[PDB]
Amino acid sequence: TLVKQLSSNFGAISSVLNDILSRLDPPEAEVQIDRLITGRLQSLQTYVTQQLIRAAEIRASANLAATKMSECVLGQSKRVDFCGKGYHLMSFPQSAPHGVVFLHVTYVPAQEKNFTTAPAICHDGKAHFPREGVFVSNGTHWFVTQRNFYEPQIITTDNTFVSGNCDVVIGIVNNTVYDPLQPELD
Amino acid sequence: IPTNFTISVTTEILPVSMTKTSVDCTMYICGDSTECSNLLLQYGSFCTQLNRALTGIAVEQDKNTQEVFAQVKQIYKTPPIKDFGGFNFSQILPDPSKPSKRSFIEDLLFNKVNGLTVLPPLLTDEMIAQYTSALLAGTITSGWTFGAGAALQIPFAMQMAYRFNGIGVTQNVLYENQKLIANQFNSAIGKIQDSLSSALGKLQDVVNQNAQALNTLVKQLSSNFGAISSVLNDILSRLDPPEAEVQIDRLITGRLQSLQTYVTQQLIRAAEIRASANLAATKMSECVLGQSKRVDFCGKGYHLMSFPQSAPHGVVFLHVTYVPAQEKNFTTAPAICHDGKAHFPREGVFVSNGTHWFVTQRNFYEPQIITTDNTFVSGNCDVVIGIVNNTVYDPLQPELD
Amino acid sequence: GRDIADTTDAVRDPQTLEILDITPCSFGGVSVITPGTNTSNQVAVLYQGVNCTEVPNVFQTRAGCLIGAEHVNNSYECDIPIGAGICASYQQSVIAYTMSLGAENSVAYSNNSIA
Ligand SMILES: *[C@@H]1O[C@H](CO)[C@@H](O[C@@H]2O[C@H](CO)[C@@H](O)[C@H](O)[C@H]2NC(C)=O)[C@H](O)[C@H]1NC(C)=O
Ligand SMILES: *[C@@H]1O[C@H](CO)[C@@H](O[C@@H]2O[C@H](CO)[C@@H](O)[C@H](O)[C@H]2NC(C)=O)[C@H](O)[C@H]1NC(C)=O
Ligand SMILES: *[C@@H]1O[C@H](CO)[C@@H](O[C@@H]2O[C@H](CO)[C@@H](O)[C@H](O)[C@H]2NC(C)=O)[C@H](O)[C@H]1NC(C)=O
Ligand SMILES: *[C@@H]1O[C@H](CO)[C@@H](O)[C@H](O)[C@H]1NC(C)=O
Ligand SMILES: *[C@@H]1O[C@H](CO)[C@@H](O)[C@H](O)[C@H]1NC(C)=O
Ligand SMILES: *[C@@H]1O[C@H](CO)[C@@H](O)[C@H](O)[C@H]1NC(C)=O
Ligand SMILES: *[C@@H]1O[C@H](CO)[C@@H](O)[C@H](O)[C@H]1NC(C)=O
Ligand SMILES: *[C@@H]1O[C@H](CO)[C@@H](O)[C@H](O)[C@H]1NC(C)=O
Ligand SMILES: *[C@@H]1O[C@H](CO)[C@@H](O)[C@H](O)[C@H]1NC(C)=O
Ligand SMILES: *[C@@H]1O[C@H](CO)[C@@H](O)[C@H](O)[C@H]1NC(C)=O
Ligand SMILES: *[C@@H]1O[C@H](CO)[C@@H](O)[C@H](O)[C@H]1NC(C)=O
Ligand SMILES: *[C@@H]1O[C@H](CO)[C@@H](O)[C@H](O)[C@H]1NC(C)=O
Ligand SMILES: *[C@@H]1O[C@H](CO)[C@@H](O)[C@H](O)[C@H]1NC(C)=O
Ligand SMILES: *[C@@H]1O[C@H](CO)[C@@H](O)[C@H](O)[C@H]1NC(C)=O
Repeated sequence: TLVKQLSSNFGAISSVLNDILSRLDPPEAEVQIDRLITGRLQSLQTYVTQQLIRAAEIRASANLAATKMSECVLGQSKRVDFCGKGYHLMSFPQSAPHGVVFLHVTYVPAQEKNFTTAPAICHDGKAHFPREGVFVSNGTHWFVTQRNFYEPQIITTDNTFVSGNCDVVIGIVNNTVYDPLQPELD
Repeated sequence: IPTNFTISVTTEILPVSMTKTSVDCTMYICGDSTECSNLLLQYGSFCTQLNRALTGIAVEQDKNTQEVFAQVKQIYKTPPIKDFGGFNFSQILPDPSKPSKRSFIEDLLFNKVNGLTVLPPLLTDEMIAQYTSALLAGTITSGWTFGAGAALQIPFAMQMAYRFNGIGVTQNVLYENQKLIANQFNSAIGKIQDSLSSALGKLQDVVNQNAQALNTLVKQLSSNFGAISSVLNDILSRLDPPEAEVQIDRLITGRLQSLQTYVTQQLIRAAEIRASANLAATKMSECVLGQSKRVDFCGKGYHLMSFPQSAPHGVVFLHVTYVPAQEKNFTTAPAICHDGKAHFPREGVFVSNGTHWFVTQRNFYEPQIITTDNTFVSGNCDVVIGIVNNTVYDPLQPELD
Repeated sequence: GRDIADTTDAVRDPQTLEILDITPCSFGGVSVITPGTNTSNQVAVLYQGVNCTEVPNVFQTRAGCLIGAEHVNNSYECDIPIGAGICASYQQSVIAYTMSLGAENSVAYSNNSIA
């Protein structure tokens, strides 16, 4: 567009300086030269302004790309939906013409299942809470498993901690907690 | 050490998009005259260039809205039974009685705020309300699991226990204070409801700026710019073409300058609107679909969860945070010296009430007896600066004896 | 007479002395909705902001008058955006519909169950 704007009159009699010079005397010629100069100056200024406005957006995109290089490639990020979709594991950069490509590796769970759950287990007038995980039941028995993957385990005093009585907690369920020290003692 | 807590709910308002306007370059400068159009055809591609800039600005607003509000794969519905453990979500959940499914707070928010053409948005207000309702129902029913894949159900109290764990407080603190926490949340939501009906200035500023720019553009059509008159029909009726051209040229120059100034300032405004929309999309991803550890990003305090509500040309976030209260003085030590060896706390701090020594968690006062189960040994008592003398209990010995 | 922008909104007739309001004639843009050139050579035309009567299947939207597309009362995912919740697709002729936000799902929430 900038190059093509060089064939416009902008009100003058011609778009060629040499034709204006040949077909007119100097005092009248300068009047047309001024019109051409004004038009071409306006075209240049428009080009420069739009170039600045575009460079600002390019800078913002480059800043985002630099932050992503710092936080997805040189570390593991906990920011949600910043480094791919899912639970971020690691990223690999690639170089593209005037750009960069990030390959994000994430962890997606699958194949979920129904379970029954309780907040605490009441045993011997004491309330037990899971140290790290959740209480689940398959219908007849109770286990404790980690939250993001199903691996049931027997409820003992090594998976739980005691805090208070059974009267306060809403939804406490009766069950048994196995003490590993007693069988070895006896 | 704090001995009590407070539940705080606060609001944040972010503009997302603005009005989509278009101007025909030829109609503004000339109107319906052929002579002016023929004279204007000698200036190049200014009119084509100005129309394309405005078209790009208009197209960007739909992307702005889509990036913020379309973040759920499916439209989740809340269950008919509202058994959420004592927590009450009614001013933020939709009501079918209103013809639009906007919630109460959304209704309060919506009640407050020549070649010219205004274009309608691609998404209507009902669709945006449906997006917000789907996000909020997903958050209530499945926690943060629907952000990273399929929605997995969980009771709300257990989700709040997970969120208390996420800020360094144990689960029994939540489970032994559930009614008080529910009451505090309900009171805070009610306070927001009262404060809104009795704010949204950032959304009105954009409307005022756009309207004022359009008014200036329209009013600049009554300037002579050196011609005998500002009305083109009078010039064409009173003068012959050779004498009319010298005035029409001045009118064309002035009107071109006016349109170019308007378009440039419109582009500069659109850039800022885009930056604000990007920030809003980041907040939607990180505060509503997860729990953020960044300080002062989602509210003021320790972030628990956030709820989005749609506003006219904007979005409102309600941030729920944890604020400790009612602190108390204690005396502390780095380690304990017992049997010539130094003990350190596993996940707590040693405190003293003046006569006895206990171990407690850092964000809540809950003293306990110092045993070998909650401490670990490293070295001897000579190296540490500030170690104190005390006894450490061994649970196995009394049971064995 | 003059408006806020100082234009001749109203005039008085000289011969009979009556006041006649002056309102501009209709104008607007013209947009063409097309599939690929390989796919077909038929198009739909949208007159933006123009009532359908003023135009010299006809379907009226909030964006304007749509000519050449039949309205179907089903909902699909958006293909070509028209505006105000209306999209267009080629399914053979061009059809216009109301876009759907997505599939509807109800989570099996309970105070006892976990997944
Ligand atoms: C819940 O899990 C428990 C533990 O695996 C199941 O109990 C076992 O069931 C198998 C199946 O016949 C028996 O061979 C084992 O002897 C059982 N173990 C014990 C300790 O009794 C139980 O059947 C599961 N419940 C359901 C409904 O599937
Ligand atoms: C922690 O703070 C809460 C809220 O201030 C206290 O609960 C209130 O306590 C007062 C004083 O007994 C009662 O009159 C109120 O009815 C309680 N509830 C509310 C909603 O105000 C709570 O007692 C504090 N905890 C401790 C240990 O003092
Ligand atoms: C500091 O904590 C100790 C331990 O709880 C307090 O000592 C107890 O005081 C109560 C009466 O106030 C007695 O019934 C307990 O038997 C005491 N416990 C022991 C182990 O002796 C003590 O009062 C607290 N305050 C101060 C100032 O020492
Ligand atoms: C959990 O049980 C509900 C009961 O209707 C069922 O619809 C849902 O699919 C189950 N979740 C699974 C199988 O992951
Ligand atoms: C679930 O709700 C039922 C019905 O109100 C109630 O009987 C039961 O105790 C509740 N369980 C929990 C864990 O809240
Ligand atoms: C648990 O056991 C206690 C006594 O052992 C009893 O009072 C209580 O009702 C039991 N809980 C349930 C849910 O049956
Ligand atoms: C929630 O609060 C409203 C008052 O704002 C009340 O009318 C409603 O009954 C409450 N919800 C429940 C389940 O009681
Ligand atoms: C703690 O000690 C400081 C300094 O003596 C005193 O100002 C303050 O009132 C005391 N109590 C609390 C709760 O900070
Ligand atoms: C704290 O500083 C005082 C000096 O005022 C000193 O006597 C004391 O030993 C210091 N505390 C410890 C644990 O060293
Ligand atoms: C702590 O006990 C040891 C061993 O009895 C003793 O040598 C040391 O002086 C005691 N510390 C203080 C501050 O008295
Ligand atoms: C002439 O104009 C006057 C207005 O001054 C009007 O009252 C009258 O009817 C007109 N006569 C004719 C014949 O048009
Ligand atoms: C037009 O569509 C056909 C689909 O059958 C495709 O094969 C063809 O490549 C398309 N045209 C061009 C130029 O790609
Ligand atoms: C078109 O004109 C009819 C007749 O007055 C009117 O009912 C209709 O509302 C108009 N169209 C629009 C979009 O307003
Ligand atoms: C539009 O809805 C009406 C409802 O009566 C129905 O009869 C009509 O078939 C629908 N349109 C199409 C194209 O099916």
